[PDB]
Amino acid sequence: KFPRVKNWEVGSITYDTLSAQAQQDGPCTPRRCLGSLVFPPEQLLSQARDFINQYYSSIKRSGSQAHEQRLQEVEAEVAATGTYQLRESELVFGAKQAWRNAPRCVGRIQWGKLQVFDARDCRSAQEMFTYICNHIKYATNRGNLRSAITVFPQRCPGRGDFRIWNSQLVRYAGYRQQDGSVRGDPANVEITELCIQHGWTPGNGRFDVLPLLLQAPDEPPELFLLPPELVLEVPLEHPTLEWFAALGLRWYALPAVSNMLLEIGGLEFPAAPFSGWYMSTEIGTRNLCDPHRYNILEDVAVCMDLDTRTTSSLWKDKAAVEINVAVLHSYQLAKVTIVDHHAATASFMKHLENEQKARGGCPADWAWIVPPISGSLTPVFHQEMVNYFLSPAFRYQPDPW
Amino acid sequence: FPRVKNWEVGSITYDTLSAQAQQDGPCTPRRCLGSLVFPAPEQLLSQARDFINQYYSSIKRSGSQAHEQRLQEVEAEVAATGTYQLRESELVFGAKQAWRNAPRCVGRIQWGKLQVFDARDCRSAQEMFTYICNHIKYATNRGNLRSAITVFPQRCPGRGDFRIWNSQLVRYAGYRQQDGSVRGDPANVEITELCIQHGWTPGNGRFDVLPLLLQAPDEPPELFLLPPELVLEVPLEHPTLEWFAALGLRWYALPAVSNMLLEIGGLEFPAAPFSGWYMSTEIGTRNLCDPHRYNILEDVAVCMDLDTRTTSSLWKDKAAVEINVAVLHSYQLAKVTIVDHHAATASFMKHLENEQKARGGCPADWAWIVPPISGSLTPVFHQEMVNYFLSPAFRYQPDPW
Ligand code: HEM
Ligand code: HEM
Ligand SMILES: CNCc1cccc(-c2cc(C)cc(N)n2)c1
Ligand SMILES: CNCc1cccc(-c2cc(C)cc(N)n2)c1
Ligand SMILES: C[C@H](O)[C@H](O)[C@H]1CNc2nc(N)[nH]c(=O)c2N1
Ligand SMILES: C[C@H](O)[C@H](O)[C@H]1CNc2nc(N)[nH]c(=O)c2N1
Ligand SMILES: [Cl-]
Ligand SMILES: [Cl-]
Ligand SMILES: [Gd]
Ligand SMILES: [Gd]
Ligand SMILES: [Zn+2]
Repeated sequence: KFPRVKNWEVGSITYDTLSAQAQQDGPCTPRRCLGSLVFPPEQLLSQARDFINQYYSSIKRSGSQAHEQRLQEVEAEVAATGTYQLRESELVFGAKQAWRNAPRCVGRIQWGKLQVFDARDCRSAQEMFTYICNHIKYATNRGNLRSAITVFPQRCPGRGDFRIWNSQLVRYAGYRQQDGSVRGDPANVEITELCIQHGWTPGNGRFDVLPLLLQAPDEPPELFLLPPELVLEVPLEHPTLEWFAALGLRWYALPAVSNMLLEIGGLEFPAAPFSGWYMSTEIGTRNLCDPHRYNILEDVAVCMDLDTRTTSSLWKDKAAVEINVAVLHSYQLAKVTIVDHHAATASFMKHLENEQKARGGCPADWAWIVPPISGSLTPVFHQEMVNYFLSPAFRYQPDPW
Repeated sequence: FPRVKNWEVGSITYDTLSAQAQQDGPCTPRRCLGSLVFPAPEQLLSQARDFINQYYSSIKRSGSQAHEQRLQEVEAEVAATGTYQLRESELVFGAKQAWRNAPRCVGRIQWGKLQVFDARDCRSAQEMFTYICNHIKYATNRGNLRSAITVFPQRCPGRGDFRIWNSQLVRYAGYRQQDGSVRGDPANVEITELCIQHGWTPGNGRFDVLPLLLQAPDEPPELFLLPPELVLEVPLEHPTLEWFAALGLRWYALPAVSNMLLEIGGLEFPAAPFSGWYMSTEIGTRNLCDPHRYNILEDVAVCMDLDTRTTSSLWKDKAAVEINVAVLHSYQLAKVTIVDHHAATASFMKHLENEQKARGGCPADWAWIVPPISGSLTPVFHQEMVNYFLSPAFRYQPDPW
C-alpha cells in the first residue's frame, strides 16, 4: 500500500508514504487512468483543524502552547461566524505549502522562497489593481525575478467573489479577421473578446498586452490598463541567426497565474495570483510553437532554410531547439530570470530527494514535469512519480462568467 | 464516460470503450501511478466467453450458428481438459487484437497488417529456434520490414512454459568492464551474463549481437547463435556530420520483443515474439542517449563543438536531434523501414480516430505514446488519453531466471 517508486537512470527505489494523506479524490480508477487530462456547512472545520496541525508540526510545535490555543480560536471563529481568518503566518505557511504541493509545478525546489503579499483587506477593483501592480513590480524587480503571491480576501456567502478574469496578469491579445483566423495569441481570443466587449481599444499587432479585467464582489468588472513601464518584456533574438530579431517576436518577463483558487485550511481565495519566473520551454516551445498558439515553427524553419518537405528531416525539431535558444539567449541578455528545462528538471530531482527526506514523497504529475522538448534528456523523464492531491493546494476554478 | 479533449484543435470525444476495461490497473482515486513502468476454471471461462464473443463480433456473425457451438465447445473442453485450444483464425484475430489493445504502442495504425505464424505445434528448443529464424527472416525482408508474430505453445497444466529468455530477439551484449563500467548495452548485462553462464563465448565489442536463450518446457534454457546474415544491422552515419561514422555506432533493423506474454481468451502464450519496425526515437534518443544506455550524447555534443559547459546552450537538445537525424538517414540509406516520431504520432492520431468510430475509444498510455524528444511538437502531446487494460493483450511476465 506504499507505492514503490523507481528511477530508471540510477536504479534507486523509494516509497511514497506521503501519498497516504491524499484528500481530494483524483480522476483515476483501477479501471482507467486519466492522468493525462488537464482539467479532470461545518465541513470547513475538518480542513481547518488539519491545516493548523500541519503548521505547528512544521514549526516543531506539536501538542503545546499556541497549538491547542489556535485550535480553540478557530473552533470559536467558525462557531460564531461560520468561517475563519488566517493568522498572517499561517496564510504564509499555506501559500508556501500549496506551491510545495502543486504536482504539475516543476520549480518547487524554490517553494520555501516565496513572498506573500496580504490583500485580505481588499475592497473594489481599483484596490486589487494597485495590489496587483505592487506584486508585478515587486515580482518583476527589474528582471531579477522574485516569486510572489498576492492573496485577496477569502470567500463568504452572500458576497460576490474576488476574481481576476485573465488567466495571467500578462497576456497577449488575440484578434480575429474577415476569415476567423487570429493575429496575436489564440489562447486569449476569448478574454481578448471580453476586454473589447468591456470597452478597450484593440491594437493592431501580434504582441499587444491585454488590459486586466478585475472584478470586485457582487460587481461587474472594470477594465485596467497596466502601466507599460510595468510590463517587462524581452524582445526575442537569436545569438547567431541574425534574422530571428526581424521576426519581431517578444514574450513577457513575469509568469503570473491569475485564475487559480488558493485553498488553505478550507478557506477558498478565488483571487490569489502567484508568479515566479519562466522556464524557457514554456515560452519557446509551448507558447511560440504549439499549433494553436503562436505556431511559429514553420516560419522559423523557412528562415533557417530547413527542409520542411519531409518530416524525417526533423526540421520541426531543429527549428524548435533554436526558438528555445533564442528565448534563453534573449532573457539572459535582458537579464531577466529564466531557467532552461535541463537546469529546471535537475533541480526538481534535487527537490524530489529533499521531499523524500522531509515528507517521504512528493506529488508529481509526470506528464507536466517532463518538459515539452527533449523529455528523456532530462532526468525527471526516467523518474517514476506519484500523483495525488494534498492540502493546501492551488485548484482550478470555473471561469467567472 | 471519460471525456477526452484534443487541445490542438478543440476536439472532444468520450471514451466509452474504457467501460469494458476488464483487468485492473494501478491507479486509484487517491493516487495516480500512470508513470510507473511496471504497474480457477470459471474465470478462464468468462475470459474465453468474452474473447469468443469478440471474435464472432469481428466476423460479423455475432450470435450466429458457429457462435453458440464455440461457447459450448470451449466450456465442454474447459470442463474436460481444464483448458481449450484456439482455432487458427481465432488465433490470428487474438494476436491482431492484442496489438490493437497495447496501450503503449504508437505504431498501432498497423494493427491489422500483422503476419501470424502459428508455432503452437513447436516441440523443442531446437524447433523453436527454427521458427524464430524464419520469423526474423520473414520480418526483416531485406529491410522492407513486415510486422509479424510467432505464437509458441500456450501455457497448459502439466508442462512448463516455452520461454525466450532474451527480452528481444536482437540485443547487444553488455559486458561489465574491468573498471566497473559496461561495454555495449548496459540494459543487457543480465542476459549477457546468463548467456555466458550457459556457455556462450563472449565477445568484447560494443555491438555484439546476443545469442538466444530458448527454454523448452521443463528444460534448462538452450543457447542458439543467430546466423550473422539473419541479423540485418544498420551502420550509423550522419548526412552532414562525416565524423559521425567514426563513432562505429550500429543498430539492428528488427525490433522483436520476445519476453512478453500474449493473452487470448484466458489462454496464456508465454513465448510469442512480435516484431514491427523501429520509430527512430527509440534508437536515436532512448537507446543511444539514455544516461544508462549507450550514453553518447556528450560525446556527440563535444564532437559537434557545442558548448557542453552550460545547459542553457541546449547542447543536449542539439546533439540529440542530430543523433536522431543520423538514425533516420542511416536507415533510409540502408533501405530499412523506419518511421520518425512526427510521422508515427500523426498516424497514431489517425488510429485514435479510426478507433473512436470503431470501438468508442482506444487505450493509450500518454507517457509512452508521446515521443521522448519534441513531445509537444507532435500531435499526440495535445491529445488527452484514457489508459486501461483490454484483452487480448500483451502483458509483462517475470523473467524465468
Ligand atoms: C520560481 C520558479 C517557477 C518555475 C520555473 C515554475 C514552472 C512551472 C511550470 C513549467 C509549470 C507547468 C505549467 C504549464 O506548462 O502550463 C508550472 C505549474 C504550476 N506552478 Fe510553478 N513555477 C515556478 C514558481 C511557482 C510559484 C511561486 C507558484 C505558486 C506559489 C507555482 C505554482 C504552480 C502551479 C499551481 C502550477 C500548476 C498550474 C496548472 O496546472 O495550470 N509555481 N510551474
Ligand atoms: C509496425 C510498426 C511498430 C511501431 C512503429 C511500434 C512502435 C512502438 C513504440 C515506439 C513502442 C514504445 C517502446 C519504447 O518506447 O520502449 C511500442 C511498444 C509496444 N508495442 Fe509497438 N510498434 C510497432 C509494432 C508492433 C507490433 C507488430 C506489436 C505486436 C504484434 C506491437 C506491440 C507493442 C507492445 C506490446 C508494446 C509495449 C511493450 C512494452 O510495454 O515494453 N508493436 N511500440
Ligand atoms: C505555458 N505555461 C502556461 C502556464 C500555466 C500555469 C502556470 C504557469 C507558470 C506559473 C508560474 C508561477 C511559473 C511558471 N514558470 N509558469 C504557466
Ligand atoms: C526503445 N525501444 C525498446 C522497446 C520496448 C518495447 C517494445 C518495443 C518495440 C516493439 C515493436 C514490435 C516495435 C517497436 N518499434 N518497438 C521497443
Ligand atoms: C493532453 C495533455 O495532457 C496536455 O496537452 C498536457 C500535457 N502536459 C503538459 N505539461 C505542461 N507543463 N503544460 C501543459 O499544458 C501540458 N499539457
Ligand atoms: C519513469 C518513466 O515512466 C519511464 O522512463 C517511461 C516514460 N515513458 C516512456 N515511454 C516510452 N515510449 N518508452 C519508455 O521506455 C518510457 N519510459
Ligand atoms: Cl505562459
Ligand atoms: Cl529497442
Ligand atoms: Gd536566405
Ligand atoms: Gd560536414
Ligand atoms: Zn492514473
